[PDB]
This record gives sequence, C-alpha cells and structure tokens, in this order.
Amino acid sequence: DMDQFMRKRIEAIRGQILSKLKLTSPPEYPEPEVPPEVISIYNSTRDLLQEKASREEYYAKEVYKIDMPPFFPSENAIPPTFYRPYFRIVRFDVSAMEKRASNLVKAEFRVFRLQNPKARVPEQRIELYQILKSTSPTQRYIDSKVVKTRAEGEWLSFDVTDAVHEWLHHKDRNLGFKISLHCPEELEARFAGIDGTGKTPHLLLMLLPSYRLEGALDAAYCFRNVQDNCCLRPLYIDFKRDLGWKWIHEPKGYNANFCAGACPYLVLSLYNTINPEASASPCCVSQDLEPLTILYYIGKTPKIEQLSNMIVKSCKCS
Amino acid sequence: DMDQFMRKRIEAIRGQILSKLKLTSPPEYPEPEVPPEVISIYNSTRDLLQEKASREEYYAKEVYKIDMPPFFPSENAIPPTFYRPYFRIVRFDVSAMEKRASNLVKAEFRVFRLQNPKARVPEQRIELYQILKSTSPTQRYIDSKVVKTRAEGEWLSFDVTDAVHEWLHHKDRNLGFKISLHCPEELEARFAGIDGTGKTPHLLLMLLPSYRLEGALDAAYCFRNVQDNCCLRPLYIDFKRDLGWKWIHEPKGYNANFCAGACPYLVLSLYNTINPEASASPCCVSQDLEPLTILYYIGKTPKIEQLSNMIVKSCKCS
Amino acid sequence: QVQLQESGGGLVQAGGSLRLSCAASGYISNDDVMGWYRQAPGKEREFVAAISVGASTNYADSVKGRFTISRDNAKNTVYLQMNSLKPEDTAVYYCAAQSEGYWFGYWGQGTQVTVS
Amino acid sequence: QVQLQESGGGLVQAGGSLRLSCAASGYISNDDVMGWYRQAPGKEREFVAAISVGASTNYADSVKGRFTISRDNAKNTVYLQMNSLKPEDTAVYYCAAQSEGYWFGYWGQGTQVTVS
Ligand SMILES: *[C@@H]1O[C@H](CO)[C@@H](O)[C@H](O)[C@H]1NC(C)=O
Ligand SMILES: *[C@@H]1O[C@H](CO)[C@@H](O)[C@H](O)[C@H]1NC(C)=O
Repeated sequence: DMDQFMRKRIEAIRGQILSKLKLTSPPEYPEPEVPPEVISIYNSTRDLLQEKASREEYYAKEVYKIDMPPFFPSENAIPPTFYRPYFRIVRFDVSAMEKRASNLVKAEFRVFRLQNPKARVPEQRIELYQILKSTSPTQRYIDSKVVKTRAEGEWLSFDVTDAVHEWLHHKDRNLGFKISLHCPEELEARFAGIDGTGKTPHLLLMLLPSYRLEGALDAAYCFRNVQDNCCLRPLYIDFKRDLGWKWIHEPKGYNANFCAGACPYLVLSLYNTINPEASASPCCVSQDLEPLTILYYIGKTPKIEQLSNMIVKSCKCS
Repeated sequence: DMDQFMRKRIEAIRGQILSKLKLTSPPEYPEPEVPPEVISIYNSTRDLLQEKASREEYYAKEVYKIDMPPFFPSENAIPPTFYRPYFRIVRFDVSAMEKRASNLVKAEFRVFRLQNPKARVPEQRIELYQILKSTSPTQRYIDSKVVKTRAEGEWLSFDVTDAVHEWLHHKDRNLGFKISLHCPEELEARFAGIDGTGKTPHLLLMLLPSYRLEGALDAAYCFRNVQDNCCLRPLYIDFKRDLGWKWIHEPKGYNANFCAGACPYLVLSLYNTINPEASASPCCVSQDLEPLTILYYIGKTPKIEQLSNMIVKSCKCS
Repeated sequence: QVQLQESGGGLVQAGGSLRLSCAASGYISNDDVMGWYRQAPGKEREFVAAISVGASTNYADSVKGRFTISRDNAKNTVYLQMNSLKPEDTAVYYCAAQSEGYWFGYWGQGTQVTVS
Repeated sequence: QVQLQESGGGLVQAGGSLRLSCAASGYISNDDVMGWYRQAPGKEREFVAAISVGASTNYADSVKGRFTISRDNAKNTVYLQMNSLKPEDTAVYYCAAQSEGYWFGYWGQGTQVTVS
C-alpha cells in the first residue's frame, strides 16, 4: 500500500521520540531565529555521528560539550597543553560536571588532526593515554589509531568514558590526556588547538537524566521467562533423525533455535513490550546470529567448514 | 502452531546448509569411528567460535590448521621461536598453502596463554607485530591485548589475515610474528609451546574454494535498483508538516526511511532473493540503524539529545 | 608544606645570558606543574614557562627560542635558562607551583632581572 | 655470496672458558638468522644456538646457562661464549647462516673444541 505503511511508520516515530525522551506529550517553547554556542553543541554531536558513520540504550541521552579551556597569561591558570617532541598533553576542566557523575553513560574525546604537508613519515600510529597519579604506573592506555600525517584534515574521536568517569568522581585524578607517538622519530601528526595555538578540541559527554534513570531477548532471559511475546525459542536439529543425513560426522546436531512471538505496535523487557525501532509492522526476527562448524567427508577427504548465521542467539521486534 | 514453524525452520536449514556448501544434494561418504589430526582441526575451529562468543560471508569457508613447526636439532631447520626478555618470535611454515593464496578470506593466530603465578605485575598489555624485511621499518603492528598474567590459562586469538595473505604470496616475507610487551619490566605473560618448550600455537586459515568463488540492502543498492523484494525505502519525516511539532529546532526533519518488500522462503542480491538466515517465515526488517541528534527547548533551556535507532540504513530478510 | 625560593637574578646587558633557579622547600609531587611568571613594575603577572608530566613544557610566545625551563625532580628544583636577553624581559621573576587544583597556588618572593 | 670462517677453538680443561667467532665473508642481512651447530666425530650435527630479529636467541637445552651467542651486525660476526666447559661439549663446531628459506644453508668448515 505504501499508504498505511508510511503513516504507521510516522505514527510509530511520534511515540518513539516522546517515549525515548520520557515525555507524555510535546512540550508546549520559544521559536527563535538560537545562540551559536548552543548550535555548536548540536553541530558537534551531529558531525560526530556522521564521522563514526564513515566506517539506557533506549532512553535518550543528554549531550554536553566541554571545550579545551582558554588560557589567559595574566591569570594564574596552568596551561591546558604541554609539549614534547614525542607527545602532547591536553587537560580539560570538567569540574562543572562533577554533580552529574552518576548520570554519565559515554564520553568522546574529539580532536581535529591538521594536515602536515612537511611530515617526514606519511603514516604514524598515535596512542591516547590517561595520566595517573604517582610510586606507581604513571599512565593508562585508552586507544590507538593509525593516521596519515600528510592527508587532508580530519576529525578523530576516542571513547574516553572510563577516564572521564574517574575525573568526575575524583577531581584530584584529572591530570589530562597524553597524545603520544607509538614507539615499540618525532610526533608528526598535528592537532588544531594544540599545535600552532571552530576546530577546538573538546569532550562530548552523554548523560542519562535521573528522571529517566527511574533484558535482551536471549536464552538467559527468554528461557527463564516463558512468554507469548517475541522471544527466543529452543530448537535442536538432529542431522540424522530430523534430516536423514549421515554425511556430517561432527556435530551430531546443534541448537539452531528460532524467534517467535507477538510484537506490539504500541519480569518484562521493553524490547518485547514496546516498538523500540518504531516499525510500521513489527515482526519477531533474529538479532544476533552465530556460525557453526561442521566436519563431513566427500569420500576419503575430510572437510572442516564454517557456516555463518546458523545459530540464533537473540531476537528483536522489527 | 510451533508445528509448521519448527518444520519450516528445519527445512530452511536443510537448504541453507546445502546452499552454503554449493551442493545440490547431500554427498552419498564413509561412516567411521576419524583421525585425531582431523578432529583437532574441527575441535580448534569450534573452540575458537566458543571463545570469540565469550564477549563470501554467505558461502561456507574451508578451514585449515597450521601448527607451529616441530624443531629437530639434528635437522638443519631454523628454530620456530626466538627469545628476548621483552618479546617472543614465532614463525609458522605456511608454504603448503601458497597455491591457495587467492582463496584466503581470514586467518586467526591462536596461542594459549599459560598461568604465571610468579608474575610480578598482574596485568600486561601485549602487542602482536608482523616482522618486515629491511633499510626500512622492521615490523608492522597488528593488534594488542591486555592480559592477566597470573590468571588461569586461556586461549587468545588475533586476526592476522593481512600478514598471512602477504606470507602466502611472498615466501621471502615470512619472518614470523613478534609477541611483544607494550612499552610506552620484562614480558611476564607465558605461552604454551613458546615458553617451557594440545595447546600448541597454531594458525586457522579460512578459505573460499574456487568453485564457490564462481550487495547489501542499503541505500546505494536499493535506491539504484528499484525492486519489489525486501529493500530499503525512502521516507522523510518533516516534524512540523507531518507531526504538527514546532518544539524541535534542529533538524527540521530527517530521512528515517523503512524496510519493505517480499522475502522468499526458498542486478540481484542473494540477501534479497534467498532465505539466507533460514527463517521459518521470512520478514523484511531493518538490519543497521543509526542514531539521531535533536535540539529542542522546554522554555529558556536548550536541550541537545541523542536518540538511538532512529534512522534505518539497511534491511535484511529474517 | 610548600615553599619556593628564587635566585640567580641580576643586571645583565642585552644579548647576554642569565640562569634562574627556584628551590622548593616543602613537599611537591613530580606530577605537580612548576613554572615561572614575570611582573614588570606596575604591570601584572605574565606567564613565562611551565613544566609538567614527562618533562613536557609550555612557553610564552615572547620567550620561545630563547628561554629553557628544566627541572631536577630529585632536588625539587626548576631552572629558567635565559639566553638572548632583551630589555622587554626586564621584570621581577616569580616561580610558581601547582596547588592541591589546576592553578598556580604557591609563589616565591621573586628575583629581579634587569636587561640593559 | 656468503662465506663463513670460524676460529677460536682449542683444547681446554673442563670448567674453563673458550670464545668462538664466525666471520661472514659475503653479503648477509641483519634479518638473516645465524647460529652454531656442533658435530662430535661420527655423530651427526647438533643445534647449539642461533640469533635472530632483535638480538633474539634460541639455545639448546644442554648449553643453557653456559653458552652465550652474540652478534656484531656491523662486521657480520657471530660469537659463541662457552663457559663452564664440559667433556660433553667436545665436538667440531660449525657456524651456520640462513639461506635465501627458513633453513641453515651456509656452513663454515668448522673449528675443533676439546674439553679435558
Ligand atoms: C552548524 O552547521 C550548519 C550546517 O552545516 C552551519 O550552516 C552552521 O554555520 C553551523 N554553526 C555552528 C555554530 O557551527
Ligand atoms: C575434541 O573435543 C571433544 C569434545 O570436547 C573431546 O572429547 C575430544 O577428546 C577432542 N579431541 C581432540 C583430538 O582434540
């Protein structure tokens, strides 16, 4: 029809947005023509999504942006950056977020790598560390990336949830990040706001509000909570008994299983009782699948083969 | 019914296994009571799946196991291992696979980390490198892992597809792996078959046979190949026009889209024309979803919020 | 707790060198940032240089290529090597230490530097 | 192409030391493995020690704690330091180089080592 299919989809989206925001109705608001400091938060969050797309969970998350602090030489502030040929140190002031530490869900460190056409080596592996207090180890590895030093400028992003989570609970442990060259030759990648000083380095903190703070459809949940709604169902295939097959030597069978049950359009799980993906016509289907190994013969020669998407491990309404 | 649902599932599995093996019928085979060298290949492949589960694509892949070569001191072979306090060198002989280089799809390096109760530090980050010929860089980073040195023994696995792919095309470039301590203190992790010498280190090579060698359901395929079968469909939601909403400031709308079309139970894509997951009743549903950022107000205060699973990017039959 | 004593100042001719040193009396952590500010008479304190984790440094634009900050963690001493001295560098130079917060909280009484 | 010359052998008393050296005449890559085999008269060649990428080593169980292999890549020379010599170490000692394959393909003519 493409008639009801589109309208049922629009209407599911209406309830999905309000549900994810924990709103019972749209909030009756100004209609201005908005501070650019507010648009920058939205612009960075959108852009980060577009970058990660160049490859709790349900409820909406509020996003806060924390820029690299500005340095005033007349003030008594310690500079936010320090420099060695092999690494860079960058520290964010996240003190205004300490009252929200329990609501943190994810934190991203976003820094713009500048093009360095004078770079000697064209590729470098760079590592992100969380600096620790000391005696003891002085840094904790977070992540690493290979970068093209001479390539056109690009945004990089790191998951730094663990480090920021610690900084919000213990201000005394905020010694900043270290962006270091991977050494098993100087650091040849350059970064906006760090080297040579829109492209300011910043943190994106995703928070679940307390008022929103107030079970996957897998074997652990479904097999212990039998229900008519969409859920995993057990099914064992015996190759000889059920298929009449005797050419597979191992395994004699496996629990392929399947997904079955009701998916509503509008010990309980929300993935079973609401329409989380806002489908126009929700259907109970597999979410996570796993491969299967088999050993069979075609005469004298043994064959060990791996077959993808053979075992159903979880379900979803879609 | 759980009657036809189970039988349709069994029957879909029958065709799925034969299809993935490119067989038109079961191969009419011995029924012995099988060399343990053959079971070991199956046992390692199964066990690797179980380990990776402790967290081309369709067609079946043949699995070959390549053990660390045995060393005979009377023979003129170079030993497969070399030792420094900070790292280990291990080389596999993969020459018997060179004729199959074009069929390689994936290669796993599987090594058993032994418990070292005398380990001084309890956690270490270890790195896997591919050794290169030299002058030039002498090694290429592959992957790294944090290990508990004193914890109970465990299998580790690394994706080494790129390194083995190169070794099969250029025997002269097979200088082995380096298992090295991550240094930004000796290597305290111990490995069966490397240190102190069932748990032999080995490679698992997954190959797509030439006879099997003879398009996702996303915007690129679906929007350029309009068809009635399950495929992505465009749908733009205008918040003001379609929902009567004026409280969202950005974006004015987005392409939520949806999945629609026929899914058969038995420029074409196989994910559209066969039943790849062997569903008892295939349904056209979303496969990959993406979040959406919104900017709205509840009065004076701006809210930037991220909502998961809002935009449909691809579809599947399930 | 924390006490800072500067020395090495004096009157030099333009183009000449001078080495400042700041001895830290109390307890200072190697993680704690140390640095130098300078105050011309009447004018306000001006950041000059600071040293941090991994002997990492930060320099004011006016002293880049001419000043070097270094640190002897074993004796809790920071040095400021001043080469190519200019009249613009004439000020009272204060050494500073990080207070337990990301600001300079501890200050020595300062040493004069005059460049002819 | 590749030529190997051993030296430093001789007759020593048990418990004493001896240093063997193998000079590589032709072209050898630093990536190429070098090592030592030893052959008692009548008996067959026996692996002793080898050196590889990153001065990494591999030793036979009988010489562990007593023998040290080292390599001067600048002069293409490998050494075998033999301490705590035993009568069991009496053999002709051959140095070997990796041939272009993961086997020892090049061999020097060998030096005798006799332990009383
Ligand atoms: C935000 O993004 C829009 C669209 O790219 C752009 O027109 C606008 O100038 C940006 N504003 C800010 C403050 O980044
Ligand atoms: C293979 O695994 C089975 C089941 O764990 C075990 O009984 C058998 O001994 C194993 N055989 C080999 C050769 O690993």
